[PDB]
Order: sequence, then structure tokens, then C-alpha cells
Amino acid sequence: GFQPTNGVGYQPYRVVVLSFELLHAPATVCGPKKSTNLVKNKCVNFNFNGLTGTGVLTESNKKFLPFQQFGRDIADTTDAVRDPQTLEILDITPCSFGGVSVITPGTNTSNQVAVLYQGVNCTEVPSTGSNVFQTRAGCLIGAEHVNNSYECDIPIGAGICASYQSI
Amino acid sequence: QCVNLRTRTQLPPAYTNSFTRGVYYPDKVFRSSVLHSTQDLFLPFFSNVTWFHNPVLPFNDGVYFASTEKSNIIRGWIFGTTLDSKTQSLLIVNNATNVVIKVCEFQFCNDPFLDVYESGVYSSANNCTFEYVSQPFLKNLREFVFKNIDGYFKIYSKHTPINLVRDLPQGFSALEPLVDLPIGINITRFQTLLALHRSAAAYYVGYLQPRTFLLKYNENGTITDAVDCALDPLSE
Amino acid sequence: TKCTLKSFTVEKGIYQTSNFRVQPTESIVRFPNITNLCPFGEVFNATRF
Amino acid sequence: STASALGKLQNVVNQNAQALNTLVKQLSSNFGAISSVLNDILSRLDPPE
Ligand SMILES: *[C@@H]1O[C@H](CO)[C@@H](O[C@@H]2O[C@H](CO)[C@@H](O)[C@H](O)[C@H]2NC(C)=O)[C@H](O)[C@H]1NC(C)=O
Ligand SMILES: *[C@@H]1O[C@H](CO)[C@@H](O[C@@H]2O[C@H](CO)[C@@H](O)[C@H](O)[C@H]2NC(C)=O)[C@H](O)[C@H]1NC(C)=O
Ligand SMILES: *[C@@H]1O[C@H](CO)[C@@H](O[C@@H]2O[C@H](CO)[C@@H](O)[C@H](O)[C@H]2NC(C)=O)[C@H](O)[C@H]1NC(C)=O
Ligand SMILES: *[C@@H]1O[C@H](CO)[C@@H](O[C@@H]2O[C@H](CO)[C@@H](O)[C@H](O)[C@H]2NC(C)=O)[C@H](O)[C@H]1NC(C)=O
Ligand SMILES: *[C@@H]1O[C@H](CO)[C@@H](O[C@@H]2O[C@H](CO)[C@@H](O)[C@H](O)[C@H]2NC(C)=O)[C@H](O)[C@H]1NC(C)=O
Ligand SMILES: *[C@@H]1O[C@H](CO)[C@@H](O[C@@H]2O[C@H](CO)[C@@H](O)[C@H](O)[C@H]2NC(C)=O)[C@H](O)[C@H]1NC(C)=O
Ligand SMILES: *[C@@H]1O[C@H](CO)[C@@H](O[C@@H]2O[C@H](CO)[C@@H](O)[C@H](O)[C@H]2NC(C)=O)[C@H](O)[C@H]1NC(C)=O
Ligand SMILES: *[C@@H]1O[C@H](CO)[C@@H](O)[C@H](O)[C@H]1NC(C)=O
Ligand SMILES: *[C@@H]1O[C@H](CO)[C@@H](O)[C@H](O)[C@H]1NC(C)=O
Ligand SMILES: *[C@@H]1O[C@H](CO)[C@@H](O)[C@H](O)[C@H]1NC(C)=O
Repeated sequence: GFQPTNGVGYQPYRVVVLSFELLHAPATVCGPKKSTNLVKNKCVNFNFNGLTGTGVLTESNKKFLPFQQFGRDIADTTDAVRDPQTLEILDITPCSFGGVSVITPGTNTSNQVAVLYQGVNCTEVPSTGSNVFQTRAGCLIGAEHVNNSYECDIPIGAGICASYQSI
Repeated sequence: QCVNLRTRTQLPPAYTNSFTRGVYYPDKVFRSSVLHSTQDLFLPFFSNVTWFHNPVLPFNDGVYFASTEKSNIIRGWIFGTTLDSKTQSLLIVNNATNVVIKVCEFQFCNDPFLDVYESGVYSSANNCTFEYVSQPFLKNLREFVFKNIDGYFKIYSKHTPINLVRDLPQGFSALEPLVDLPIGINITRFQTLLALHRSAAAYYVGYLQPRTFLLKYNENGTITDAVDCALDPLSE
Repeated sequence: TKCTLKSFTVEKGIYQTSNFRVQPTESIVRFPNITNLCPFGEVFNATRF
Repeated sequence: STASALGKLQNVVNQNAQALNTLVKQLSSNFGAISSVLNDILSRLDPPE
């Protein structure tokens, strides 16, 4: 007997009840996934369509077939991905890393040393300190590069080594 | 228009040789100039593939279907267990504009046939669950692979321009993935549909078994050659 | 060097002390275009119940 | 003209490469666990489990 004047208790209320069922068949409805923007040339961790991993992303030139999503070179390591929105091939490179070593002339003589990062390009060192050198063995901080050549004192690598005069 | 025509017209159930046909991409991974070994359900090389030229054939656990054809008399396929409304059934049909896939409890006529005067094969349709419409699938050779696993129905397809007279050629071509459908169903038998006008066609059927294969990927990621491990000692 | 060598004096040479690894800056999440919304509009805004 | 003369060096290189390849290949085995990726297990289970 609904009327415009019946107080809150007697008002007509529309009711909708949602029930969720999880039969063994694969799920067909899920909430929005949401996404962010894309960055490049930076060591970040990514979650491309459920494939997660860390590294740095660059633009590549491989030619995927119209149905692949990602590629791996050998030993099952992913190298390339396809972004689900722009549909272009991106290349993944592991973020740089390597050991560090210290060259010293001995505590007996002095206490100034040099630092060598093994297999690391002289682009992301950190900090700065003194003059920095790039060699086939890595990057070196704290020694001066000369043009002469003497007997080898402390073998560094790639046919080069250091001595004490400064280092 | 649920009528019947005949029991047989030619009845040539015969056998022939598969050669090296029935290879499909196992996943969506890109590989360049490599050799990869994978274990999955394949059609063995030099198998014994059945040729017809129309009963309810069994499905087992995967089907390879081939047809050399012109004017595409073959229309679609039907899948299910009891082929009635007491259980879910799958139907795939094609016309000149779109391919249609339905998952419902039909009442198929004992001798399905379409004609034109997209119904007449099912006397009833109810409790429909899944519907899908897309671009049509279809002298020319049509190759399809149907698989069903984990509530997922997978269809791979390929088209080939050929001019060989009688049987499958001595070639090699991989089958690209086409369709995946997320439906839970228990397909065990299947049937073929022909829209032959009011007035019986050659097609080949083979089955799949689990085994290991070796595949060669070229620089562009296309499969160019394959080896069946368990064929002969040289292959091993 | 003194800590790794466990001594208060160090002889002339080269020694390996530790490692170096660049750290990630931020996180990136990408997914296909959102579409095919569920039809809640015609249920809640239905004229007759 | 003739090849296969430098068998020993090629054998050494092949052995080293194969050993490294199988070592890096071993990283994709469950060893009786539920998965092979640490992140999946971390995000799909409570840490004590
Ligand atoms: C996802 O949606 C975006 C937004 O529309 C699409 O980006 C546009 O794509 C068209 C296709 O040619 C371009 O002309 C526009 O310039 C794009 N807009 C931009 C870049 O802001 C994108 O293509 C969609 N992705 C799909 C459908 O896979
Ligand atoms: C360290 O990184 C820099 C920056 O990429 C490298 O310099 C590049 O060298 C290549 C090849 O010579 C050039 O094509 C690029 O134009 C250079 N980039 C810049 C910004 O100069 C440098 O070669 C790297 N170090 C080593 C030892 O390879
Ligand atoms: C081909 O099959 C479709 C299957 O439904 C027929 O139905 C049309 O499908 C299109 C695509 O969604 C719709 O836009 C039309 O409204 C549908 N028609 C009707 C009457 O509902 C289609 O008519 C068939 N075409 C031919 C030429 O046989
Ligand atoms: C009609 O379709 C519905 C929707 O799938 C069926 O209901 C489910 O059927 C499955 C298949 O056996 C069962 O596992 C579920 O328990 C059913 N759920 C419910 C809420 O009924 C239904 O069986 C189909 N047939 C009829 C006659 O309704
Ligand atoms: C597909 O078939 C399997 C077996 O043929 C069905 O599994 C049965 O499921 C019921 C209810 O969950 C159980 O009581 C039986 O014990 C199961 N049988 C076996 C052999 O495991 C399954 O339910 C069927 N699914 C559909 C959708 O028809
Ligand atoms: C693999 O991809 C390459 C790269 O596109 C193809 O090489 C091109 O092929 C076209 C068609 O013949 C030529 O017009 C281009 O000049 C080729 N480019 C180059 C750089 O050679 C190649 O044909 C593809 N297929 C194979 C088997 O390699
Ligand atoms: C029913 O219709 C109303 C009226 O348009 C919807 O409410 C609007 O929702 C949009 C966002 O979708 C807002 O920007 C407007 O400000 C809303 N207007 C009002 C008057 O509330 C409502 O979302 C619809 N219901 C559903 C389920 O879609
Ligand atoms: C360095 O060594 C020499 C002899 O080995 C010694 O005479 C001298 O005192 C040492 N200098 C130091 C320890 O500062
Ligand atoms: C000497 O060293 C400088 C810098 O260390 C270098 O630029 C130069 O090529 C070297 N040789 C000569 C002959 O100057
Ligand atoms: C298929 O099997 C039949 C016997 O059922 C045999 O005669 C025929 O040669 C076989 N074809 C093959 C193995 O290609």
C-alpha cells in the first residue's frame, strides 16, 4: 500500500543481492587490473602481464610473429617482451653488477689505495674522488694513467697493472 | 525441416599415410635459429590417417582434421558426450560473414544438415552459457587441430594452396594457434556438418598421442623442420 | 681490506673485498587495455523490479 | 685444408661451455616443491608455510 506519506519504515526499497560462485570451470570475470606508464634506460622491476623480473628496458628491433608475447634466447632466460598496449618489442638487460678490488702499496709504506670495479662500465660508479680510468678489466678510481711502461708490480689485468711512485 | 535422406552414398572408409603433417606451435614463445625439444601431444610421423568420402567419430584426447576442398561444402563441427539436452554441447558454425561458437544443451537432429530456405540441425536450444562471434575460418587444403585440456578448448588452423591430385602432399608446414576458449566440458565424441543443397565428401581424420619432438626455429621464429624421437634409431 | 684480511697490517697486492650491484628505482606494471565492462548499468538502473 | 686437427682445445672449450650450460639450466627445477620461482611462492603463501 505504498503512499508518498508513510514515513521511512513504510517506504519502498529496491534490493539487489550479488552472490559469487567459483565452479571448477575457469574464472571469466575479474576486476580491473590497472596499469602505469612506461620508462626506459633505467634499472626497474616489471610485471608485464604476469611475467615479473628486474632489469633495464631498451628499444629493440626483433620481429615477433603476430601471436608471441615474449622470447627467450637459450637455457630458458627471457630476453624480449611485447607490451600489451603499444604492441612493440622491448629488450631486457640485467642490471650491472660485479666485484670490487683494492690496490694498495702495503701498510708499511703508505695508506692511500685505489679501487677497481670489475666488468663495470665507467658510467654508473656510485662516488667521484679523484681521476677515473676505464680499462678492459673494468673501471679504476684513485690512480693516474701514464704513458711509459715498466715491469709489472701488482697485476691488474688485460695486460695492464699498477705501481707506487702516488699510485 | 528435421528430415532424413539416406544411410549411405559411397561409404569409402579407407586408410592412408600421414607423412610429416600435423605440427603446431606449442606455446607463445619466440626463439631464433635454435633447436628445441618438447614433449606434448602430437600426431606421429608416417601414421595411419583415416579418410572418408558420416558417423559420430570418437574424440579420444585430440583430433587432427584435414580437407582438400573447393566451394567449402563443410560448414562446422559438433562436440559433446550424449549429443542431447541432458548435457552441455559445443557447436561451431560458419557462414559467409562470421564464425559462430555456442555452448548449449541442443537437441540435434539424427541427420544434421543446414541448407538455406542458421537452424534446422537442432530441434531445441536452451540453457545457453557461452556465445562467440568472429571472422570466418574459411583446390585448397584446410588443416585444423582440436585439443581440450583443463577446461580450455584450443583450436589451431592453417590454409595451404596445393594442386596435388589425390592425397596429402610431401611437404611441411607448422600450424599457428587460432582460438582458445575457457569452458568446462567433457568432449568425447564429435560430428561434422555439411550444408549440401537439396540433391559424401573427402576428409581426413587422425588422432594424437603424447610423445617428444625436436623442432628447428629459424632466425624469424618460424618452424622449418621437425624430428620424431621414437620413430627409428637414427631419430633417437 | 683489514676486516676481510683479519689483520692490522696489509702486504702489498690486490685483494677482493665485496660486491657491487645497482638497485632498482621504481616498479612498472602493464596490462592490456581495459574493456568489456560487466553490464551493471542495466541492472541497477532498470525501470521495473 | 684439413679440419679437426685442433681437437683438444675445442674439446676443452666444449666441456667448459656444456658445464656452464647445465649449471645454468639446473635453475628451473622444483626439487619436490610447488614451483620454481621465489616470487610466486612468496606472493601465494604465508611465510611460515
Ligand atoms: C589502447 O588504447 C589506447 C588509447 O586509445 C590506444 O592508443 C591509440 O591507438 C591508436 C591506434 O592507431 C592511435 O592512433 C592513437 O594515437 C593511440 N593513442 C595514444 C597513443 O595516446 C591503443 O592503441 C590501444 N591498444 C590496443 C587496442 O591494443
Ligand atoms: C659505457 O657506456 C657508454 C654510454 O653508452 C658507451 O658509449 C657509447 O659507445 C658506443 C660505441 O662506441 C656509441 O655508439 C655510443 O654513442 C656511446 N654513447 C655515449 C653516450 O657516448 C661506452 O662505450 C661504454 N663503455 C664501453 C667500454 O663500452
Ligand atoms: C551469418 O551468421 C550470423 C550469426 O548470428 C547471422 O546473424 C547476424 O549476426 C550479425 C553479427 O553479430 C548481427 O549483426 C546480425 O544482427 C545477425 N542477424 C540477425 C538476423 O540477428 C547472420 O545473419 C548470417 N549472415 C548470413 C549472410 O548468412
Ligand atoms: C543449466 O546451466 C546451469 C549453469 O551452468 C547449470 O547449473 C550448474 O551446472 C553444473 C554442471 O553440472 C553444476 O556443476 C552446478 O552445480 C550447477 N549449478 C547450479 C546453481 O545449478 C545447470 O545444471 C544446467 N541445467 C539445468 C537443467 O538447469
Ligand atoms: C566430466 O567427467 C568427469 C568424470 O568423467 C566428472 O568428474 C566427476 O565429478 C563428480 C562431481 O564432481 C564426482 O562425483 C565424480 O566422482 C567425478 N568422476 C570422476 C571419475 O572423477 C566431471 O564432473 C565431468 N564434468 C562435467 C562438466 O561434465
Ligand atoms: C626473415 O626476416 C628477414 C628480415 O625481414 C627477411 O629478409 C627480408 O626479406 C624480404 C623479402 O624477401 C626482402 O625484401 C628484404 O630485403 C629482406 N631483408 C634483408 C635485410 O635481407 C627474410 O626474408 C625472412 N625470412 C627468412 C627465411 O630469412
Ligand atoms: C544509473 O544512472 C545514473 C545517472 O547517470 C548513474 O550515476 C552517474 O554516474 C556517473 C559515473 O558513471 C557520474 O559521473 C554521475 O555524476 C552520476 N549521476 C548521478 C545522478 O548519480 C549511475 O552510475 C547509473 N548506474 C549504474 C549501475 O551505472
Ligand atoms: C717497514 O718494514 C721495514 C723492514 O721490513 C721496517 O724496518 C720498517 O720499520 C717498517 N715500517 C713500518 C712498519 O712502518
Ligand atoms: C700520453 O698520455 C695522454 C693522456 O694520458 C694521451 O692523451 C696521449 O695519447 C699519450 N701519448 C702521447 C704521445 O701523448
Ligand atoms: C593402415 O592399416 C592397414 C591395416 O588396417 C594397413 O593395410 C595399411 O598399410 C596401413 N597404412 C599405413 C601404415 O600407412
